[PDB]
Amino acid sequence: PSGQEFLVFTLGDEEYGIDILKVQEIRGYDQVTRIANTPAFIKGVTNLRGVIVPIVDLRIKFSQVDVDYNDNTVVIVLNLGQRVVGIVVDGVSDVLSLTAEQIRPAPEFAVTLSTEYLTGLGALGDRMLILVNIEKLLNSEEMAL
Amino acid sequence: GGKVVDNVVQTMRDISTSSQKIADIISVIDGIAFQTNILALNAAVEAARAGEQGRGFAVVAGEVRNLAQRSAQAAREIKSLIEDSVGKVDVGSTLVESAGET
Amino acid sequence: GGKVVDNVVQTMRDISTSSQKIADIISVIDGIAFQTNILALNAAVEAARAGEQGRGFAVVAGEVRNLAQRSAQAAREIKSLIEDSVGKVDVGSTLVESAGET
Amino acid sequence: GGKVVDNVVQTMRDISTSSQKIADIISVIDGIAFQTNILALNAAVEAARAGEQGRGFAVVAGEVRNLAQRSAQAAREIKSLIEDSVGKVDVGSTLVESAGET
Amino acid sequence: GGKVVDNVVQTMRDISTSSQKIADIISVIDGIAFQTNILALNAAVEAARAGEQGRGFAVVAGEVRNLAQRSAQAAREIKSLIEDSVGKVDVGSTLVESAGET
Amino acid sequence: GGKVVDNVVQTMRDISTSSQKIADIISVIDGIAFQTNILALNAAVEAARAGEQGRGFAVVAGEVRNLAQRSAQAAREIKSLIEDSVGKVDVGSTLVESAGET
Amino acid sequence: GGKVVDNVVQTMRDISTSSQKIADIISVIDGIAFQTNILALNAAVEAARAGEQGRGFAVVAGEVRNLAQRSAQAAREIKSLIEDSVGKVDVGSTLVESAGET
Repeated sequence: PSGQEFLVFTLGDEEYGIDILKVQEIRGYDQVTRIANTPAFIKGVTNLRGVIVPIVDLRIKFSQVDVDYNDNTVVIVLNLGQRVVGIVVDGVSDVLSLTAEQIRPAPEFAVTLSTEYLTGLGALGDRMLILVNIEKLLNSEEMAL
Repeated sequence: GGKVVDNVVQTMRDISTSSQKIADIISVIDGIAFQTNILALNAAVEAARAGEQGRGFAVVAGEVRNLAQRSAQAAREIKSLIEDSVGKVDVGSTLVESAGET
Repeated sequence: GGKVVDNVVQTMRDISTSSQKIADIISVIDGIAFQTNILALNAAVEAARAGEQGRGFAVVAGEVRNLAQRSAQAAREIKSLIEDSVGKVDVGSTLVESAGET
Repeated sequence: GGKVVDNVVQTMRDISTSSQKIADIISVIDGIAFQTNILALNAAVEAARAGEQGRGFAVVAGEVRNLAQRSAQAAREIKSLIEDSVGKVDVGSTLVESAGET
Repeated sequence: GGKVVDNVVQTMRDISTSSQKIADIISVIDGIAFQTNILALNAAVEAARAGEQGRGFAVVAGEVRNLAQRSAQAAREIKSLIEDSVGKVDVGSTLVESAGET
Repeated sequence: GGKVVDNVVQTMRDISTSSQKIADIISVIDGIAFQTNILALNAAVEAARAGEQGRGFAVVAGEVRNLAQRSAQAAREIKSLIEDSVGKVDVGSTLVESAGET
Repeated sequence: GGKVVDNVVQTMRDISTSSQKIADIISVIDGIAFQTNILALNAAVEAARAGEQGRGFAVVAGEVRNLAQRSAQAAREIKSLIEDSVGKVDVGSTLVESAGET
């Protein structure tokens, strides 16, 4: 198949990647505007140049113990259709182009977790980056309840 | 001369103060290099969107990234020389204090 | 003790030498900032050549130029501060040598 | 002794005349900067004429227009320095003349 | 009369610092000429790329290359005049030093 | 004989100054290497747009960059040799003065 | 005088041998510059055989030849400076032998 290009980032002292096309902007994390009785995944909203953007907690979703504004310093702004949303992350690394041959199966034993959500591990120089299907994850997880 | 020893100690305090000021400016430059590196990564993402037309711009972004890393290395060399300079100020202060003793 | 004082004069030369080494790296920062400005100019040219797909490239070109200008201004300030610091070190050694003539 | 004072006055005249020679070259640079500015305006018309093939050239013309402004500004800062410098020669000449009659 | 001679030495330092400040701006002019040469090449490359529609770009590229070379030549003549000027200052300083032993 | 010792010291200053004149040309080589990096970037940008018809251009752009870095590193060794040579001249000048005062 | 004079002669010999090492590196640089000029000319021949997409690259390749030519001239300017510097050492050696017996 044709090569696939990923934006590579850190969460919980581990390395992850998502689709380059879906990324709008990468910005520094700053304080989130909060609304009461909201599901744990949603931090709140913030204003980017006159536009209100939802901010979501990737740390809680992947069961990582990192602290809100202390250990996470970057927001990656993602657009799916008419929805714009920022994922909270430690930092951003590089843009990486991967062939399908260098994508290894995810180690996880849960069925749709290790297929539909986790695309696999990108192998570069015997180092692994976790490839995440952000489109499937946001569409499924936010609309489950 | 006791006042000469005190005056040299005051001069040591001034160049210790200067060393922190030199450190403060290069620390800001170290931050500007960090901003430059993130901006180069944003440029690489922006280049990918424009495909064949962005390929030259991606080379330029790569060079900006090399310069940001080189600036950070240059900042570390200055920071290392400040660390050596700080040790020399304490050695000079110890020596001039010793020269007031004997 | 005069030889202890001679060690302080020698220590001032070590600090002066360390300051010269920092100044050479500041010239490297000025060169990197100047080179970064040429990269910003390339980004501006590529933004125009990419046209309708180059509007994001234009934002990068302005921001990279602003960071290069800020870095160049900081490099100029730190060079002046190093020159003032070298002057203080020479004045400090001159005072110690002057106090040796009495 | 008068002979040294007279010789130093000749040196002040040589420093002033050497400074005048630099000022004439600065006038040529001010002219070259003006020519560069007009050439950039001519280039903008050629870029406008060549339309979508002129887009990259228009960025080059704009930066050339900026370099002309920088060259002229730098030449004027040198003129200000020359005006102070030959005024310092008037002060120095008066001090040397005063040293002769004191 | 010592005090007036000390005032001449202060004035000579002020002139020397001013001359070095003119030389500092001449480095900016040389850097601008280097930038103009980069722009001239970029205009020539665009002229080569645009062929028949590059003809107006090509004449500007040739003329601006001549202007850059005139500016660089003028900057070199000023560098030589600065070299002569600091030599003229050195002779004046030498006369004061000679006077101190007379 | 004192005046022959003075003449050797003056000759040593000319040798040091002549060594510094080599250092000025080495600074020009560093600038040419920096300009060569811009040319390598320009070659890379044309190659990037040309793609599979620009593979030779892309190889040449890398090899020109390798030649520039190799040339720049050779200049760093020359600068180090000039620094060693200048220090040797100051030692030689100091030794002939010591012979004068023995 | 004695042993100190021999040390001055040895220091001049060390400077001369160091000058020969600089001359070897400069000779290597002139060879690299010639090879670069030929390589750029060969690349220009490939660009000539690449039709209308070689036109911008050919202008850049010509500039690489101009930089190689300027580098060779600058390296040869250094070769003359080495010849002048060694001749100044021969004058110094002649004076040192005269000083040795005076």
